[PDB]
Amino acid sequence: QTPTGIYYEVRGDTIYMINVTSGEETPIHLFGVNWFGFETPNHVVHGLWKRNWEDMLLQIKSLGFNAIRLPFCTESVKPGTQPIGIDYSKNPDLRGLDSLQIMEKIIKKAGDLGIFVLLDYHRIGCTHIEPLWYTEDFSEEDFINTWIEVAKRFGKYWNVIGADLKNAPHSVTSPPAAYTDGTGATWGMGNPATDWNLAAERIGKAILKVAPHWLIFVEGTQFTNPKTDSSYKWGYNAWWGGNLMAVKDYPVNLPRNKLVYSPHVYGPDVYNQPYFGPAKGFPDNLPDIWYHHFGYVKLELGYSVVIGEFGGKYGHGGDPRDVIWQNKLVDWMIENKFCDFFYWSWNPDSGDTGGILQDDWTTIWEDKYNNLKRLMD
Ligand SMILES: OC[C@H]1O[C@@H](O[C@H]2[C@H](O)[C@@H](O)[C@H](O[C@H]3[C@H](O)[C@@H](O)[C@H](O[C@H]4[C@H](O)[C@@H](O)[C@H](O)O[C@@H]4CO)O[C@@H]3CO)O[C@@H]2CO)[C@H](O)[C@@H](O)[C@@H]1O
Repeated sequence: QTPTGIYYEVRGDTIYMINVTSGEETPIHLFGVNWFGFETPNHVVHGLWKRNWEDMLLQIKSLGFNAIRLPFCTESVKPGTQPIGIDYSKNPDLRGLDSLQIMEKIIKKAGDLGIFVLLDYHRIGCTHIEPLWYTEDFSEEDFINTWIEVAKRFGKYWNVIGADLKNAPHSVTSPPAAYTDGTGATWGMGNPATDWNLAAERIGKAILKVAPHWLIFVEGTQFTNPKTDSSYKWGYNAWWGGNLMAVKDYPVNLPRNKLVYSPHVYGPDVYNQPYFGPAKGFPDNLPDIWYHHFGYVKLELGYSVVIGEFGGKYGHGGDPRDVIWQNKLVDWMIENKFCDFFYWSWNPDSGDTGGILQDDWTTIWEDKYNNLKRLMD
């Protein structure tokens, strides 16, 4: 049942932490941030050139977050990979430690602060997000074996809630072709080699044999099947990791009490979506978009839905409509009780979204955070 004494599960659409010994069951909310970098060529969370890593965790906790999503790539989780770009005068206790050991230090420290950690297999290599959970050089069995090894090691950390199986499944070509061409993820198409709903079952079973106490977070795709995507006017305009419209007819075949649907959703700073034009109904059009793409999965079907990524520059050097977009989304999440989330990102160095921290890696965008804060209250 569990190597830690803690078992995570979903009841209703709420995530529970169970102390299996005492029998105590606590419902948890995930007020989370993404702290990225283990999936990049640095092979470490970013900003350790400007900050101490512990100081960073303390500051995250001081802002009322109690959860971190930790993106990783294959390399960062194999021993002996060496981190690049760390100021060791600021980080003495990180000297002579590899990308895996830092990852472990960060999680144990987070746990010390009651912070939950979601492990995210973000990239297969360490440069970009592939549309599928395999490449020419890295097979699905290789991907599954990496997850098995991640799960054997990090399953011993009480505060690790589970596995975001693959960051942002998506297409690298357009429909109708994208559905049959074998280069991008699908859902409900039929082909188990591209259909993310079927691959998430395989990879998830594999993880649950070794970390039975974990949760399996399954993102949306970008396109699913033409019948599903055609069912809604904005069916062809979902985010990578964002399209959960096929959950109703093609549910992932996994234990309901272990599964979390985890959509990405973004504003005009990531992509100039047609429904972001006031002409196409922005911003009042947004509740119904979100509903159709992923909101109905919780609100109609009652599964647990955790928004794994959302964010934007909040009018700081980007599209000013992002302020309206972030306000409207928080309003909607509060009204509809989506209280579990990971903001993208803690890091200021996300080129299209910036982060909670400003470019100085020290100070927060007060207004962006203030708006986010309403969800924590
Ligand atoms: O990892 C560090 C890296 O992160 C970047 O932040 C990305 C996230 O890593 C990622 O999970 C997510 O990816 C975006 C992606 O960057 C966009 O190109 C893509 O745009 C899609 C859109 O989704 C579709 O609807 C549209 O049809 O096609 C476009 C592509 O043309 O959207 C996905 C998410 O849906 O979100 C983060 C923000 O982009 C930082 O930007 C980078 O600087 C960091 O190095």
